[PDB]
Amino acid sequence: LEPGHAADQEQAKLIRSAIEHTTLKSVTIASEIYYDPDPRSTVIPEDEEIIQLHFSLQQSPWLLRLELDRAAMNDKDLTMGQVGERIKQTFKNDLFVIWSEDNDEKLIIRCRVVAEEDHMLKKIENTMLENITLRGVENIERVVMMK
Amino acid sequence: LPHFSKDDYSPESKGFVENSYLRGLTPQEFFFHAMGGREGLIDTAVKTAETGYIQR
Amino acid sequence: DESAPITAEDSWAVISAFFREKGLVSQQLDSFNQFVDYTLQDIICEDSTLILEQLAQHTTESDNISRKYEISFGKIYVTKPMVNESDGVTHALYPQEARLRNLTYSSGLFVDVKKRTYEAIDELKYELGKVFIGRLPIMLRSKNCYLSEATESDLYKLKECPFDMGGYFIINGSEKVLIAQERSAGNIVQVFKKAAPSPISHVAEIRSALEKGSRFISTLQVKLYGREGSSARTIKATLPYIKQDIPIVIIFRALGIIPDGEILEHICYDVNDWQMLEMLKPCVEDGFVIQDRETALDFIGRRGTALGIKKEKRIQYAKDILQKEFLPHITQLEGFESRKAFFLGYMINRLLLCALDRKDQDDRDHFGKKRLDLAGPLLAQLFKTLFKKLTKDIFRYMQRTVEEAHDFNMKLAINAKTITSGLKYALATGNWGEQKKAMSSRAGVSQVLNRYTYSSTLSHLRRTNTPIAKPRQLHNTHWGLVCPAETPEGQACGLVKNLSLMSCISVGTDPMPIITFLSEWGMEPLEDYVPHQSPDATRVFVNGVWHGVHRNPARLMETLRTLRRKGDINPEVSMIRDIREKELKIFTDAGRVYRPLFIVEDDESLGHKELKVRKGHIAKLMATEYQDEYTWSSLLNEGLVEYIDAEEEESILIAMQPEDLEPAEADVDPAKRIRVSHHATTFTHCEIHPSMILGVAASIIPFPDHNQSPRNTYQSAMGKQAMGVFLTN
Amino acid sequence: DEDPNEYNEFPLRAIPKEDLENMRTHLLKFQSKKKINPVTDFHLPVRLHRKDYPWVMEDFDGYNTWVGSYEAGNSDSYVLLSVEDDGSFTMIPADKVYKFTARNKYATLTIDEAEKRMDKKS
Amino acid sequence: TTFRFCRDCNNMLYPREDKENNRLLFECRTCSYVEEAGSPLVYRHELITNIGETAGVVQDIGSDPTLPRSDRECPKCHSRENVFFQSQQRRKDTSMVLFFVCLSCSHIFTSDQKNKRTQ
Amino acid sequence: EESLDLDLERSNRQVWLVRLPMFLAEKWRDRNNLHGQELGKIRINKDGSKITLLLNENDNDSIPHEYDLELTKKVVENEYVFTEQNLKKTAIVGTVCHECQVMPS
RNA sequence: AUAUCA
Ligand SMILES: [Mg+2]
Ligand SMILES: [Zn+2]
Ligand SMILES: [Zn+2]
Repeated sequence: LEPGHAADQEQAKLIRSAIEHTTLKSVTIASEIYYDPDPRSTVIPEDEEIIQLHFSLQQSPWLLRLELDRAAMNDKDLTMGQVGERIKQTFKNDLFVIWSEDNDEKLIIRCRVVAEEDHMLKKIENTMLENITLRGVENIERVVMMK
Repeated sequence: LPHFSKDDYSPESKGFVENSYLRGLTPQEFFFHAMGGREGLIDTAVKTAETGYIQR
Repeated sequence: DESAPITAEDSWAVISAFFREKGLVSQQLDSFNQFVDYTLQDIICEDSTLILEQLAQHTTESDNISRKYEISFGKIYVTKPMVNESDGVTHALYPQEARLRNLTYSSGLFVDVKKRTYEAIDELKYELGKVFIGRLPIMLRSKNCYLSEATESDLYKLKECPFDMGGYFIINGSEKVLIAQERSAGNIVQVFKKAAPSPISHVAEIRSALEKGSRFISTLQVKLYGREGSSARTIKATLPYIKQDIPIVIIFRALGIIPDGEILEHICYDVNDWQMLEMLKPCVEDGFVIQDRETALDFIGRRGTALGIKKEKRIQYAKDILQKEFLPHITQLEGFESRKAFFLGYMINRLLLCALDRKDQDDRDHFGKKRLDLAGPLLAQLFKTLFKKLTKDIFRYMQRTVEEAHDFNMKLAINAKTITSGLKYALATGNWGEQKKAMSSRAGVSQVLNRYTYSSTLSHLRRTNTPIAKPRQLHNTHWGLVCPAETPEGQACGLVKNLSLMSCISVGTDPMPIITFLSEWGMEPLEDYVPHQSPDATRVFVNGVWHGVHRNPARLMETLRTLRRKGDINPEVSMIRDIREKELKIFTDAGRVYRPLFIVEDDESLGHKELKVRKGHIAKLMATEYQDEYTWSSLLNEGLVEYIDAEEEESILIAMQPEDLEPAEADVDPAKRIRVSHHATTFTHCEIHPSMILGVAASIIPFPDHNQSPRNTYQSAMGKQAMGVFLTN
Repeated sequence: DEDPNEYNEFPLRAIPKEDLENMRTHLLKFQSKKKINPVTDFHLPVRLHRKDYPWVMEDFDGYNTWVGSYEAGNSDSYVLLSVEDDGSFTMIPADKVYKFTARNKYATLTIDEAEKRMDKKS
Repeated sequence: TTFRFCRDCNNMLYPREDKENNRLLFECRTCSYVEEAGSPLVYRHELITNIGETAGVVQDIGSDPTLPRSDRECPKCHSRENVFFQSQQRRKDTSMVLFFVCLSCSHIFTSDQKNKRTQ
Repeated sequence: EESLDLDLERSNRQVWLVRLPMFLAEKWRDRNNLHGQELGKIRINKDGSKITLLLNENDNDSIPHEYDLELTKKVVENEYVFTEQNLKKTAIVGTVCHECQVMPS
């Protein structure tokens, strides 16, 4: 650690977090592909509330819905906001992303693209789990703090 | 071993030799000590040639 | 009180009987005998008969004459050991004369030969003794040896030592011991994770081979392409004589199982299990191109071979490969697509079961999955290649003697020296193969018997060789079967196993009486299986051959167990019921190492679960001990004791001590070692005596339970070099 | 026990030895998935020919064809029981059982071309 | 998920979108068959699985002598007679939670004092 | 007749398919054709449908043992019987209305 | 060639 913050355990944690590699895969419980044809209204009643907001204060009818683990999202400190931001910043303007709030019971990320689309989304979910880096440096796994 | 129930993580099941050499080992203790004992003989045997070539 | 529970000292009265009957080298003798009485005949009858046909030019007389000549091999005979001296005279030969005059203790092999002749004109075949073939060396104390039915005083007159135990051969006057060779059991389904840098993540392997007959060592690999996190995870399988790995689907289609879902039914047995089914969608997509049985066989036929260009040719091939080289156990017959399809589906089920993290990768070091090739099978392997060497030298003669019509002289036809010196070579030198042009041949299979001390001789006749995951370590499965201490230090450490006192090796029985029994006892045949109709069906195997399913295994298992414990089903036959996996595997198989254990039954009117053997049987044995009518066989047929191999051991629950580990609690000596308890109410078996886990050498170590592990391993190596009286002769 | 009840028992003529097709009584089995309906105006005609031997079954052209393959044997065996007008039963052993074993079809102008495209793949 | 097959072919079904009426169908790529979808869910991944935990629980589970017993009172029949095992999902991560199977009512109860189950 | 043609199932004749133990069939072969080979009789009992097979006394000297039959379903399959005569004509004789297995006794 | 020795 940096000269000053040598005894600061909280500084150690900060670097641990900034260096230990984290992928979208490590936080995900399961990914699902649904046919939700109305972008404005959802067939999953759970998600109904997430739309009602991430709309107020054109796209694919095929939906990629993934559930993240609150317990996992905490040990490798992360926010729904920051996770979502990575996906959004990975696929730019060719993927429409929405996400359930850190407060909300279930942790969800709803994604849509911008004939033939089924296989296309199965590629997008593989890119997502395997190639999207959230936190950390590549090749750097299991970072332990030591006194 | 077949003398144990399944999903037994007890010291006695996973090789803890409770007894002294003066007291003697139970058949289970005896066989587990034998497994552990064999491991050392294997490296003694192997190391011998690996170590030799390093020297060369 | 003849039905009183047995004490701890009483276990020795049983051990006394085990050795009174079996002796210390039952494995060596029982193997050889099986080979002489049975195996030998079947080797003469597999290829056996050879024919030569002489069809004419059909011009005119003396043409237009088509003939076919036969040569057949009937019963095989084998004399007592003999010797052919320089002056013609043949006479009996005793082991002592062999060792002194450096002869070979061999006996004569005689086979009934018949030579038929047939003929046709320009379609109708119309018809127009006992021959010596070689000298086979006898193993001492075997049925064929003179010393087998020999009394004590008898042996002494014969200048042999009664303490000598037999189990070796006499080749040119030196004693030779066949060393048991350890190999992986065949016809066995095993799933393994293929390492981090690999296209294929997991493989299902089956080392398929015939019990006897040519022995096609074709190993089928069922490969799961793509890694944990790669898209398009397809399943392809490498078929013998086919360069490429064919997507599973096409194989099923070529088999006759044409629509998806009919194919899926053979792989996944639960219509509910969406997880495994999603994993099959890519395969269905991969095999979508091929839609009928024909186009599937062409696709298989295209991928050679070499290629073998011609449409009619390639489709005809694939037929042959699937029949003769694909899954050769089960059947090599024709109409058995249904059987081989369900098997492939059982393999894909296991491949996916491991990849879905429901089952563990197969332990390549489980002793139950290993076989020991003893003196029997070793001679059988050699005799096969030696008899096909003779068979095809007689044919070369039948051509030479039909060309010049030189009168097919028998003595000129059969070369005795072929099998005689062919066996003498192996046994002598030790390169287990044909012949003075040996490599790769396996040297050290036959070796000169250690005669330093008596113990040294004993431990040499119980030695095991393992040629080439972590083999050197002492496995849990080695309990009661192999000595935990008797192993060398250096290079061979843990690759040279020594058999525990009570260990025996399965000679190999017939599967049909059991297959015939099964069908009759509620076993639905695989040919008529409908997975979703009977979905909880317990799948039944006999030597890695899936025969069918059964609806109430609970009752079947009890019937089969009663069949063995009666003697109706042989006691050396292994039968295991893995309830959780819904499987019942049976082994009539040769080479399995087994140990005898006391049977414990909940069955007792008066009280708890108690060991079948009672103080009355114990005195019934010690009555016979004083006579030198109640043998070890007597305990075995009265179902008091049973034979349990490593695979079967998996499903049992053993008590160490009987008395100490039976009645529950209703001061304590401090000097005695700290012991556990008889908490189990489930006990199926009890240990005869725990000291029996030790081999010949470790069994001379006083208080080995008070020494550091290797100090014991050292003594079981040194005692072999300790001087003493080796034999009284 | 005593039979307060009545049983209707019919004499069974264990297989008559001499029958015209004593030699051949076979089973033709179709999988329900195939959905073959014998009562079809179309399936009025049907031809059964040995393919040179699997059996080939075909309706008028434009209709599906099925191939028949022989199933493996066992210790038990099947008999066909037929009943005469008089209640008596005559049994005949099944010579062979075939699983049919037909077409689709929609397999023309394809197969060989699809594999080639698949090769244009690797 | 739980997918269907084509009646007529028995061959599997591929999803097709009916662009006009904005609805999901399942087409057969061997014949001209089509059927409307039961659920909007077409594909489910599932990374953090729980399916494997209580596998092979044949009613004969009591007949395994290798299985250990306990005097834990059942949530249903209150029977202190049961066999127990750990999560049969052969993964590294896996918790040491125990599954108890009643030697009477056959109900599967756990020792999990963090969470509450139904499998 | 019409060569290569199949005959008449249209009549909807029904037949039963019964699985018999090998040993029983062996016994049946013994019966003389001249006799008409009457092997024994089939019993249909009510109070639930129960069907059994009993060998004729002539077949064996003992008390005839009934062989119970387990009725089974058609299964998802259509089974038809076709016969081939010495003439090699092929006829579609009947459809299998019921399946049964004769258990060994 | 196996076995063995420290
Ligand atoms: Mg020294
Ligand atoms: Zn279809
Ligand atoms: Zn209960």
